[PDB]
Amino acid sequence: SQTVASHVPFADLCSTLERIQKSKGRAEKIRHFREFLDSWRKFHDALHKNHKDVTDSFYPAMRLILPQLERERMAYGIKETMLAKLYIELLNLPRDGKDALKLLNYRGDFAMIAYFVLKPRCLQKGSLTIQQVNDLLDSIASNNSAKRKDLIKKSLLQLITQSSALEQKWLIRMIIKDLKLGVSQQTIFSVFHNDAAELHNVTTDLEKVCRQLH
Repeated sequence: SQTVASHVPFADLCSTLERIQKSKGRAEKIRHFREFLDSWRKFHDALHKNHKDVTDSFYPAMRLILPQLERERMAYGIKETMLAKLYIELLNLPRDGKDALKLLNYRGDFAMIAYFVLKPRCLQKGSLTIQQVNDLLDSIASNNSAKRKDLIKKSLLQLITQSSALEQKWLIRMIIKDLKLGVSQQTIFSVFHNDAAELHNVTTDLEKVCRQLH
């Protein structure tokens, strides 16, 4: 009950973001984003067929696809260096080791390095819905607005331990706020809008046509 975001897995979104960035060309990129759009609406329909009158707000997902436009949540307070010490301990790898130093370096991006050491170690499924990921990102920003780095770590741990490595790859970019999709926000907005207006736009309905065009 309650929302679409509460029923769609975080994994679905990450699955899509992967297929987007991995593809060459604006065409295949749009196809994949549109797939997610279509999926979202399919969930909505299934909920209403099951008598749960949810809203189909895409915002829970849009806010993660375009994390650098996030303005409801405040700053995460998660410096990219804080992340390294957490992963070192989470699987208890030795400091100044092969994988330990790679994450302790700086600049593809940090997320691609974390994924490189997470893929063979798993602790995966994952489990989180999008709403729950959002709920945890909310708590991180709140813990940071209140100057509680300890609570940031705990909240952060909760996402990690419950996320697959692919899932973790994308969280990190959502936190750092650079997705690197290879498709602009302008087109994302267009596809999103065009998707809606192709559906919810009066074309041949005479009663609605006559009233509106006056």
